[PDB]
Amino acid sequence: GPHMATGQDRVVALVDMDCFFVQVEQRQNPHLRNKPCAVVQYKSWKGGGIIAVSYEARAFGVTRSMWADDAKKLCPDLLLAQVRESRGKANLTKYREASVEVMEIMSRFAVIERASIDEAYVDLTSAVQERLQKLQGQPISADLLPSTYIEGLPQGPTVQKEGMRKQGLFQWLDSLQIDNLTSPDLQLTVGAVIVEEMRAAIERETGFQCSAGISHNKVLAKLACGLNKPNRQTLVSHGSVPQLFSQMPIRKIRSLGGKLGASVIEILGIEYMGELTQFTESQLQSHFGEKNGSWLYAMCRGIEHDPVKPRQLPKTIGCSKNFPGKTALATREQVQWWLLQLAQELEERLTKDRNDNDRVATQLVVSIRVQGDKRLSSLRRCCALTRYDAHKMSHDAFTVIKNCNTSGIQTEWSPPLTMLFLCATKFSAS
DNA sequence: ATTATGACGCG
DNA sequence: TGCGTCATA
Ligand SMILES: Nc1ncnc2c1ncn2[C@H]1C[C@H](O)[C@@H](COP(=O)(O)OP(=O)(O)OP(=O)(O)O)O1
Ligand SMILES: [Ca+2]
Ligand SMILES: [Mg+2]
Repeated sequence: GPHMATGQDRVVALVDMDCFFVQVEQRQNPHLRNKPCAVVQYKSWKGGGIIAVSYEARAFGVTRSMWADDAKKLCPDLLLAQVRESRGKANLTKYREASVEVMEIMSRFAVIERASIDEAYVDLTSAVQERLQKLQGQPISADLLPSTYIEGLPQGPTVQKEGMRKQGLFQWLDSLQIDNLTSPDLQLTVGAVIVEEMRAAIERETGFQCSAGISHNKVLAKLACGLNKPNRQTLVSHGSVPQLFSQMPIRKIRSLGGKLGASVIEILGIEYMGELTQFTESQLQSHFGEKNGSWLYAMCRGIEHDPVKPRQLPKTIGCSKNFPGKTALATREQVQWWLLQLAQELEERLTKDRNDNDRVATQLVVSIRVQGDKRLSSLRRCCALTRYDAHKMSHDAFTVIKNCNTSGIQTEWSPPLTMLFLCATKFSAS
Protein backbone atom coordinates (compact mmCIF):
# COMPACT_ATOMS: atom_id res chain seq x y z
CA GLY A 1 0.00 0.00 0.00
CA PRO A 2 1.25 3.46 1.09
CA HIS A 3 4.47 1.95 2.47
CA MET A 4 5.42 -0.21 -0.51
CA ALA A 5 8.45 1.28 -2.25
CA THR A 6 8.10 1.39 -6.04
CA GLY A 7 11.67 2.34 -6.93
CA GLN A 8 10.61 5.49 -8.77
CA ASP A 9 12.91 7.86 -6.87
CA ARG A 10 15.56 8.42 -9.57
CA VAL A 11 15.80 9.12 -13.28
CA VAL A 12 18.65 7.07 -14.81
CA ALA A 13 19.75 6.85 -18.43
CA LEU A 14 22.10 4.52 -20.23
CA VAL A 15 23.68 5.88 -23.41
CA ASP A 16 25.31 3.32 -25.73
CA MET A 17 27.08 4.21 -28.96
CA ASP A 18 25.86 2.42 -32.10
CA CYS A 19 28.34 -0.06 -33.57
CA PHE A 20 31.04 2.03 -31.99
CA PHE A 21 34.34 0.95 -33.52
CA VAL A 22 32.67 0.97 -36.97
CA GLN A 23 31.51 4.56 -36.54
CA VAL A 24 35.01 5.60 -35.47
CA GLU A 25 36.40 4.10 -38.69
CA GLN A 26 33.56 5.55 -40.81
CA ARG A 27 34.20 9.07 -39.49
CA GLN A 28 37.86 8.73 -40.49
CA ASN A 29 37.19 7.09 -43.87
CA PRO A 30 34.10 8.44 -45.64
CA HIS A 31 34.28 5.58 -48.18
CA LEU A 32 32.98 3.29 -45.40
CA ARG A 33 29.93 5.40 -44.55
CA ASN A 34 26.50 3.90 -45.17
CA LYS A 35 28.04 0.61 -46.24
CA PRO A 36 28.05 -2.93 -44.89
CA CYS A 37 31.31 -2.90 -43.01
CA ALA A 38 33.04 -4.37 -40.02
CA VAL A 39 36.12 -3.81 -37.89
CA VAL A 40 38.56 -6.73 -37.85
CA GLN A 41 41.49 -7.64 -35.60
CA TYR A 42 44.46 -9.32 -37.34
CA LYS A 43 44.14 -10.97 -40.76
CA SER A 44 46.27 -14.09 -40.95
CA TRP A 45 43.88 -16.54 -39.29
CA LYS A 46 40.67 -16.90 -41.31
CA GLY A 47 40.85 -13.32 -42.54
CA GLY A 48 40.79 -11.70 -39.11
CA GLY A 49 38.37 -11.70 -36.21
CA ILE A 50 35.37 -9.37 -36.44
CA ILE A 51 34.79 -7.21 -33.38
CA ALA A 52 32.20 -4.68 -34.63
CA VAL A 53 29.60 -4.68 -37.41
CA SER A 54 27.59 -1.94 -39.14
CA TYR A 55 23.82 -2.25 -39.20
CA GLU A 56 23.92 -2.65 -42.99
CA ALA A 57 26.22 -5.68 -42.57
CA ARG A 58 24.10 -7.14 -39.76
CA ALA A 59 21.26 -7.43 -42.28
CA PHE A 60 23.35 -10.04 -44.12
CA GLY A 61 23.89 -11.97 -40.88
CA VAL A 62 27.40 -10.74 -40.13
CA THR A 63 28.10 -10.80 -36.39
CA ARG A 64 30.80 -10.09 -33.87
CA SER A 65 33.11 -13.09 -33.23
CA MET A 66 32.79 -14.22 -36.85
CA TRP A 67 35.97 -14.73 -38.87
CA ALA A 68 36.15 -12.27 -41.78
CA ASP A 69 36.51 -15.11 -44.29
CA ASP A 70 33.18 -16.48 -43.09
CA ALA A 71 31.51 -13.06 -42.96
CA LYS A 72 32.52 -12.57 -46.63
CA LYS A 73 30.54 -15.74 -47.47
CA LEU A 74 27.38 -14.05 -46.15
CA CYS A 75 28.25 -10.57 -47.44
CA PRO A 76 30.68 -10.61 -50.40
CA ASP A 77 30.80 -6.81 -50.58
CA LEU A 78 31.58 -6.41 -46.87
CA LEU A 79 34.10 -3.63 -46.28
CA LEU A 80 36.69 -4.06 -43.55
CA ALA A 81 38.68 -1.70 -41.39
CA GLN A 82 41.63 -3.11 -39.46
CA VAL A 83 42.50 -2.38 -35.87
CA ARG A 84 45.94 -0.74 -35.64
CA GLU A 85 48.87 -2.97 -34.76
CA SER A 86 51.84 -1.74 -32.73
CA ARG A 87 54.64 -3.70 -31.07
CA GLY A 88 53.27 -6.91 -32.53
CA LYS A 89 49.73 -6.60 -31.16
CA ALA A 90 46.33 -5.01 -31.69
CA ASN A 91 46.31 -1.50 -30.27
CA LEU A 92 42.98 0.06 -29.24
CA THR A 93 44.10 3.68 -28.68
CA LYS A 94 41.93 5.18 -31.46
CA TYR A 95 38.78 3.80 -29.85
CA ARG A 96 39.78 4.73 -26.32
CA GLU A 97 40.41 8.31 -27.49
CA ALA A 98 37.07 8.44 -29.30
CA SER A 99 35.41 7.21 -26.11
CA VAL A 100 36.93 10.11 -24.18
CA GLU A 101 35.37 12.52 -26.74
CA VAL A 102 31.91 11.18 -26.01
CA MET A 103 32.29 10.83 -22.24
CA GLU A 104 33.48 14.43 -21.98
CA ILE A 105 30.37 15.69 -23.78
CA MET A 106 28.05 13.60 -21.61
CA SER A 107 29.69 14.91 -18.47
CA ARG A 108 28.49 18.44 -19.35
CA PHE A 109 24.91 17.34 -18.74
CA ALA A 110 25.28 15.22 -15.63
CA VAL A 111 27.55 13.02 -13.55
CA ILE A 112 28.33 9.83 -15.45
CA GLU A 113 29.49 6.29 -14.73
CA ARG A 114 31.73 4.92 -17.47
CA ALA A 115 30.35 1.40 -17.91
CA SER A 116 32.46 0.39 -20.90
CA ILE A 117 34.40 1.87 -23.80
CA ASP A 118 31.15 3.02 -25.40
CA GLU A 119 28.57 3.39 -22.74
CA ALA A 120 27.77 5.38 -19.67
CA TYR A 121 25.05 5.68 -17.08
CA VAL A 122 23.70 9.13 -16.25
CA ASP A 123 21.80 10.08 -13.07
CA LEU A 124 19.42 12.73 -14.33
CA THR A 125 17.34 13.15 -11.17
CA SER A 126 18.72 16.62 -10.33
CA ALA A 127 18.78 17.85 -13.93
CA VAL A 128 15.14 16.82 -14.26
CA GLN A 129 14.12 18.73 -11.14
CA GLU A 130 15.81 21.84 -12.56
CA ARG A 131 14.14 21.50 -15.97
CA LEU A 132 10.71 20.99 -14.38
CA GLN A 133 11.12 24.33 -12.61
CA LYS A 134 11.82 26.15 -15.88
CA LEU A 135 8.90 24.47 -17.65
CA GLN A 136 6.55 25.81 -14.98
CA GLY A 137 3.66 23.42 -15.56
CA GLN A 138 4.08 23.80 -19.31
CA PRO A 139 3.17 20.65 -21.30
CA ILE A 140 5.86 18.69 -23.14
CA SER A 141 5.60 18.75 -26.93
CA ALA A 142 6.15 15.66 -29.07
CA ASP A 143 8.63 17.81 -31.03
CA LEU A 144 10.94 17.66 -28.03
CA LEU A 145 11.06 13.86 -28.30
CA PRO A 146 11.76 13.24 -32.01
CA SER A 147 13.56 9.89 -31.51
CA THR A 148 11.81 8.52 -28.39
CA TYR A 149 9.81 5.30 -28.05
CA ILE A 150 7.51 4.69 -25.10
CA GLU A 151 7.73 0.98 -24.30
CA GLY A 152 4.31 -0.66 -24.19
CA LEU A 153 2.58 1.93 -26.38
CA PRO A 154 0.53 2.34 -28.44
CA GLN A 155 -2.12 0.04 -27.00
CA GLY A 156 -5.88 -0.40 -26.76
CA PRO A 157 -8.70 0.63 -29.14
CA THR A 158 -0.49 3.09 -39.61
CA VAL A 159 1.56 0.04 -40.58
CA GLN A 160 4.95 1.77 -40.55
CA LYS A 161 7.57 2.03 -37.82
CA GLU A 162 7.78 5.82 -37.41
CA GLY A 163 3.98 5.95 -37.35
CA MET A 164 3.75 3.48 -34.51
CA ARG A 165 6.45 5.43 -32.64
CA LYS A 166 4.46 8.66 -32.90
CA GLN A 167 1.20 6.94 -31.96
CA GLY A 168 2.69 5.61 -28.74
CA LEU A 169 4.31 8.92 -27.92
CA PHE A 170 1.00 10.72 -28.44
CA GLN A 171 -0.81 8.30 -26.12
CA TRP A 172 1.86 8.76 -23.47
CA LEU A 173 1.89 12.55 -23.67
CA ASP A 174 -1.91 12.81 -23.67
CA SER A 175 -2.08 10.94 -20.36
CA LEU A 176 0.71 12.90 -18.67
CA GLN A 177 -0.09 14.92 -15.53
CA ILE A 178 2.20 17.93 -16.06
CA ASP A 179 0.57 19.50 -13.00
CA ASN A 180 2.56 17.35 -10.57
CA LEU A 181 6.31 17.97 -10.33
CA THR A 182 6.73 14.79 -8.27
CA SER A 183 5.05 12.49 -10.82
CA PRO A 184 7.53 9.76 -11.75
CA ASP A 185 6.16 9.41 -15.28
CA LEU A 186 6.60 13.16 -15.82
CA GLN A 187 10.12 12.94 -14.39
CA LEU A 188 11.02 10.21 -16.87
CA THR A 189 9.55 12.25 -19.72
CA VAL A 190 11.68 15.26 -18.83
CA GLY A 191 14.65 12.89 -18.52
CA ALA A 192 13.95 11.77 -22.07
CA VAL A 193 13.92 15.40 -23.28
CA ILE A 194 17.34 15.91 -21.72
CA VAL A 195 18.65 12.71 -23.29
CA GLU A 196 17.49 13.87 -26.75
CA GLU A 197 19.56 16.99 -26.13
CA MET A 198 22.59 15.00 -24.95
CA ARG A 199 22.39 12.68 -27.95
CA ALA A 200 22.11 15.64 -30.35
CA ALA A 201 25.20 17.20 -28.76
CA ILE A 202 27.14 13.95 -29.12
CA GLU A 203 26.25 13.70 -32.79
CA ARG A 204 26.88 17.37 -33.55
CA GLU A 205 30.25 17.43 -31.82
CA THR A 206 31.67 14.03 -32.75
CA GLY A 207 29.68 12.71 -35.67
CA PHE A 208 28.69 9.59 -33.71
CA GLN A 209 25.15 8.30 -33.25
CA CYS A 210 23.94 6.43 -30.19
CA SER A 211 20.93 4.87 -28.55
CA ALA A 212 19.70 5.39 -25.00
CA GLY A 213 17.33 4.00 -22.38
CA ILE A 214 15.58 6.15 -19.79
CA SER A 215 14.05 4.58 -16.68
CA HIS A 216 14.20 4.59 -12.88
CA ASN A 217 17.38 2.52 -12.45
CA LYS A 218 20.42 1.21 -14.32
CA VAL A 219 19.12 -2.27 -15.12
CA LEU A 220 15.90 -0.96 -16.68
CA ALA A 221 17.80 1.82 -18.47
CA LYS A 222 20.18 -0.74 -20.00
CA LEU A 223 17.26 -2.98 -21.01
CA ALA A 224 15.39 0.01 -22.45
CA CYS A 225 18.35 1.12 -24.51
CA GLY A 226 18.44 -2.15 -26.45
CA LEU A 227 14.74 -2.13 -27.32
CA ASN A 228 15.04 0.30 -30.24
CA LYS A 229 18.47 0.43 -31.85
CA PRO A 230 20.09 2.10 -33.60
CA ASN A 231 19.86 5.89 -33.29
CA ARG A 232 16.77 5.85 -31.04
CA GLN A 233 15.95 6.12 -27.36
CA THR A 234 13.40 4.26 -25.25
CA LEU A 235 11.50 5.24 -22.10
CA VAL A 236 10.59 2.33 -19.82
CA SER A 237 8.13 3.47 -17.18
CA HIS A 238 7.45 1.68 -13.91
CA GLY A 239 3.96 0.80 -15.15
CA SER A 240 5.38 -0.81 -18.30
CA VAL A 241 7.27 -3.43 -16.28
CA PRO A 242 4.64 -6.17 -15.70
CA GLN A 243 3.87 -6.53 -19.42
CA LEU A 244 7.50 -6.11 -20.48
CA PHE A 245 8.75 -8.72 -18.04
CA SER A 246 5.92 -11.17 -18.75
CA GLN A 247 7.66 -12.47 -21.88
CA MET A 248 11.23 -11.32 -21.18
CA PRO A 249 13.78 -14.15 -21.02
CA ILE A 250 15.71 -14.02 -17.76
CA ARG A 251 19.05 -13.96 -19.62
CA LYS A 252 18.24 -10.53 -21.13
CA ILE A 253 18.59 -8.75 -17.80
CA ARG A 254 22.07 -7.45 -16.98
CA SER A 255 24.01 -9.91 -14.73
CA LEU A 256 21.66 -12.81 -15.50
CA GLY A 257 23.17 -13.67 -18.89
CA GLY A 258 25.47 -16.36 -17.45
CA LYS A 259 25.53 -19.18 -14.89
CA LEU A 260 23.38 -17.41 -12.29
CA GLY A 261 20.62 -16.77 -14.80
CA ALA A 262 20.84 -20.37 -15.98
CA SER A 263 20.49 -21.51 -12.35
CA VAL A 264 17.42 -19.32 -11.79
CA ILE A 265 15.78 -20.94 -14.82
CA GLU A 266 16.73 -24.51 -13.85
CA ILE A 267 16.09 -24.37 -10.11
CA LEU A 268 12.78 -22.49 -10.26
CA GLY A 269 11.54 -24.03 -13.50
CA ILE A 270 10.69 -20.66 -15.07
CA GLU A 271 11.61 -18.79 -18.27
CA TYR A 272 10.62 -15.12 -17.95
CA MET A 273 11.57 -12.36 -15.55
CA GLY A 274 7.96 -11.75 -14.53
CA GLU A 275 7.57 -15.29 -13.24
CA LEU A 276 9.98 -14.42 -10.43
CA THR A 277 7.27 -12.39 -8.66
CA GLN A 278 5.72 -15.65 -7.41
CA PHE A 279 8.51 -16.42 -4.95
CA THR A 280 9.08 -14.88 -1.54
CA GLU A 281 12.28 -12.97 -0.85
CA SER A 282 13.35 -15.75 1.54
CA GLN A 283 12.72 -18.39 -1.12
CA LEU A 284 14.95 -16.54 -3.59
CA GLN A 285 17.63 -15.99 -0.95
CA SER A 286 17.55 -19.69 -0.12
CA HIS A 287 18.61 -20.65 -3.65
CA PHE A 288 20.76 -17.75 -4.79
CA GLY A 289 22.13 -16.25 -1.60
CA GLU A 290 21.12 -13.31 0.56
CA LYS A 291 22.39 -10.60 -1.82
CA ASN A 292 21.22 -12.15 -5.10
CA GLY A 293 17.89 -13.22 -3.62
CA SER A 294 17.06 -9.73 -2.40
CA TRP A 295 18.21 -8.28 -5.73
CA LEU A 296 16.02 -10.66 -7.74
CA TYR A 297 12.98 -10.04 -5.52
CA ALA A 298 13.13 -6.32 -6.16
CA MET A 299 14.35 -6.51 -9.75
CA CYS A 300 11.48 -8.63 -11.03
CA ARG A 301 9.21 -5.81 -9.78
CA GLY A 302 11.26 -3.18 -11.66
CA ILE A 303 13.14 -2.00 -8.57
CA GLU A 304 16.93 -1.74 -8.19
CA HIS A 305 19.06 0.60 -6.09
CA ASP A 306 22.58 0.33 -7.53
CA PRO A 307 23.86 3.91 -7.73
CA VAL A 308 25.30 5.64 -10.77
CA LYS A 309 28.91 5.90 -9.59
CA PRO A 310 30.70 9.22 -10.17
CA ARG A 311 33.49 7.75 -12.28
CA GLN A 312 34.36 8.87 -15.80
CA LEU A 313 37.80 7.24 -16.04
CA PRO A 314 38.71 3.55 -16.08
CA LYS A 315 40.07 2.15 -12.77
CA THR A 316 42.63 -0.04 -14.53
CA ILE A 317 44.85 0.21 -17.58
CA GLY A 318 45.82 -3.12 -19.09
CA CYS A 319 47.07 -4.94 -22.11
CA SER A 320 47.25 -8.51 -23.16
CA LYS A 321 48.09 -10.94 -25.90
CA ASN A 322 46.97 -14.50 -26.57
CA PHE A 323 49.21 -17.12 -28.16
CA PRO A 324 46.91 -19.66 -29.88
CA GLY A 325 47.79 -23.22 -30.86
CA LYS A 326 51.22 -23.26 -32.47
CA THR A 327 52.35 -19.86 -31.19
CA ALA A 328 52.30 -20.79 -27.49
CA LEU A 329 55.44 -19.36 -25.87
CA ALA A 330 57.81 -22.27 -25.24
CA THR A 331 61.06 -20.38 -24.64
CA ARG A 332 62.13 -17.94 -21.93
CA GLU A 333 63.36 -15.49 -24.57
CA GLN A 334 59.90 -15.48 -26.16
CA VAL A 335 58.14 -14.90 -22.86
CA GLN A 336 60.54 -12.02 -22.24
CA TRP A 337 60.11 -10.42 -25.69
CA TRP A 338 56.33 -10.29 -25.39
CA LEU A 339 56.38 -9.09 -21.77
CA LEU A 340 58.51 -6.22 -23.03
CA GLN A 341 56.11 -5.35 -25.87
CA LEU A 342 53.19 -5.30 -23.44
CA ALA A 343 55.16 -3.24 -20.93
CA GLN A 344 56.07 -0.65 -23.58
CA GLU A 345 52.46 -0.19 -24.59
CA LEU A 346 51.51 0.01 -20.91
CA GLU A 347 54.22 2.60 -20.15
CA GLU A 348 52.98 4.74 -23.03
CA ARG A 349 49.37 4.61 -21.86
CA LEU A 350 50.29 5.18 -18.19
CA THR A 351 52.49 8.19 -18.92
CA LYS A 352 49.69 9.78 -20.93
CA ASP A 353 47.21 8.89 -18.17
CA ARG A 354 49.37 10.54 -15.52
CA ASN A 355 49.64 13.78 -17.50
CA ASP A 356 45.93 13.92 -18.38
CA ASN A 357 44.37 12.72 -15.14
CA ASP A 358 46.71 13.58 -12.26
CA ARG A 359 47.05 10.08 -10.92
CA VAL A 360 49.55 7.26 -10.75
CA ALA A 361 49.08 3.49 -10.69
CA THR A 362 50.76 1.76 -7.75
CA GLN A 363 50.28 -1.94 -8.46
CA LEU A 364 51.17 -4.10 -11.42
CA VAL A 365 49.13 -7.25 -11.94
CA VAL A 366 50.51 -10.05 -14.09
CA SER A 367 48.27 -12.83 -15.32
CA ILE A 368 48.97 -15.82 -17.52
CA ARG A 369 47.20 -18.75 -19.10
CA VAL A 370 48.98 -22.08 -19.44
CA GLN A 371 48.38 -24.45 -22.35
CA GLY A 372 45.60 -26.92 -21.56
CA ASP A 373 43.76 -24.85 -18.97
CA LYS A 374 40.17 -24.18 -20.05
CA ARG A 375 40.07 -21.25 -17.63
CA LEU A 376 40.58 -17.82 -19.21
CA SER A 377 43.17 -17.14 -16.49
CA SER A 378 45.53 -19.72 -15.00
CA LEU A 379 47.36 -17.55 -12.49
CA ARG A 380 47.46 -13.97 -11.25
CA ARG A 381 50.27 -12.36 -9.27
CA CYS A 382 50.99 -8.77 -8.31
CA CYS A 383 53.94 -6.55 -7.47
CA ALA A 384 54.69 -2.90 -6.74
CA LEU A 385 54.52 -0.48 -9.66
CA THR A 386 56.95 2.17 -8.48
CA ARG A 387 58.22 3.56 -11.78
CA TYR A 388 56.69 4.06 -15.22
CA ASP A 389 59.53 2.25 -16.98
CA ALA A 390 58.80 -0.53 -19.48
CA HIS A 391 62.07 -2.39 -18.91
CA LYS A 392 61.52 -2.45 -15.15
CA MET A 393 57.88 -3.51 -15.47
CA SER A 394 58.70 -6.34 -17.90
CA HIS A 395 61.53 -7.57 -15.67
CA ASP A 396 59.32 -7.37 -12.58
CA ALA A 397 56.53 -9.24 -14.36
CA PHE A 398 58.91 -12.02 -15.33
CA THR A 399 60.26 -12.28 -11.79
CA VAL A 400 56.73 -12.74 -10.51
CA ILE A 401 55.89 -15.56 -12.95
CA LYS A 402 59.28 -17.17 -13.62
CA ASN A 403 58.53 -19.80 -10.97
CA CYS A 404 55.68 -21.08 -13.15
CA ASN A 405 58.18 -22.64 -15.54
CA THR A 406 58.44 -26.40 -14.94
CA SER A 407 61.21 -26.80 -17.51
CA GLY A 408 64.43 -28.38 -16.27
CA ILE A 409 66.39 -26.58 -18.96
CA GLN A 410 66.92 -22.96 -17.95
CA THR A 411 66.32 -21.67 -21.48
CA GLU A 412 63.01 -23.36 -22.30
CA TRP A 413 59.52 -22.65 -20.95
CA SER A 414 57.05 -25.37 -19.98
CA PRO A 415 54.26 -25.74 -20.17
CA PRO A 416 53.92 -23.16 -22.99
CA LEU A 417 51.98 -19.97 -22.25
CA THR A 418 48.75 -19.27 -24.13
CA MET A 419 48.27 -15.74 -22.74
CA LEU A 420 50.09 -12.81 -21.09
CA PHE A 421 48.30 -9.92 -19.38
CA LEU A 422 49.77 -6.83 -17.69
CA CYS A 423 47.46 -4.52 -15.76
CA ALA A 424 48.17 -1.33 -13.84
CA THR A 425 45.87 -0.78 -10.86
CA LYS A 426 45.44 0.94 -7.49
CA PHE A 427 45.58 4.55 -8.65
CA SER A 428 46.54 7.31 -6.22
CA ALA A 429 46.39 11.06 -6.74
CA SER A 430 49.48 12.81 -8.06
C1' DA B 1 36.18 -14.56 -31.60
C1' DT B 2 40.78 -11.35 -28.93
C1' DT B 3 41.53 -7.60 -26.04
C1' DA B 4 39.81 -5.56 -22.74
C1' DT B 5 37.06 -3.59 -17.80
C1' DG B 6 34.57 -4.06 -13.14
C1' DA B 7 32.20 -6.58 -9.15
C1' DC B 8 32.22 -9.96 -5.61
C1' DG B 9 33.48 -14.18 -2.55
C1' DC B 10 36.44 -16.45 0.56
C1' DG B 11 36.46 -23.96 -3.23
C1' DT C 1 46.33 -5.57 1.89
C1' DG C 2 45.73 -11.73 -2.27
C1' DC C 3 43.72 -14.34 -5.76
C1' DG C 4 40.08 -16.74 -8.38
C1' DT C 5 35.72 -16.42 -10.69
C1' DC C 6 31.89 -14.37 -13.05
C1' DA C 7 29.77 -11.17 -16.29
C1' DT C 8 30.04 -7.79 -19.55
C1' DA C 9 31.82 -4.79 -23.79
N1 LIG D 1 33.92 -9.26 -27.19
C1 LIG D 1 34.57 -8.15 -27.64
N2 LIG D 1 35.89 -8.21 -27.94
C2 LIG D 1 36.53 -7.13 -28.40
N3 LIG D 1 35.91 -5.95 -28.55
C3 LIG D 1 34.59 -5.86 -28.27
C4 LIG D 1 33.89 -6.96 -27.81
N4 LIG D 1 32.61 -6.56 -27.60
C5 LIG D 1 32.53 -5.25 -27.94
N5 LIG D 1 33.74 -4.83 -28.35
C6 LIG D 1 34.12 -3.46 -28.78
C7 LIG D 1 33.74 -3.16 -30.22
C8 LIG D 1 32.41 -2.44 -30.09
O1 LIG D 1 32.18 -1.54 -31.18
C9 LIG D 1 32.52 -1.72 -28.75
C10 LIG D 1 31.17 -1.54 -28.06
O2 LIG D 1 30.55 -2.82 -27.95
P1 LIG D 1 28.95 -3.04 -28.00
O3 LIG D 1 28.24 -1.88 -27.34
O4 LIG D 1 28.73 -4.41 -27.38
O5 LIG D 1 28.53 -3.20 -29.55
P2 LIG D 1 28.57 -2.10 -30.72
O6 LIG D 1 28.69 -0.70 -30.16
O7 LIG D 1 29.61 -2.53 -31.74
O8 LIG D 1 27.14 -2.33 -31.43
P3 LIG D 1 25.68 -1.92 -30.84
O9 LIG D 1 25.17 -0.93 -31.84
O10 LIG D 1 24.92 -3.23 -30.84
O11 LIG D 1 25.93 -1.39 -29.45
O12 LIG D 1 33.40 -2.53 -27.96
CA1 LIG E 1 27.38 0.03 -28.44
MG1 LIG F 1 28.03 -1.04 -25.20
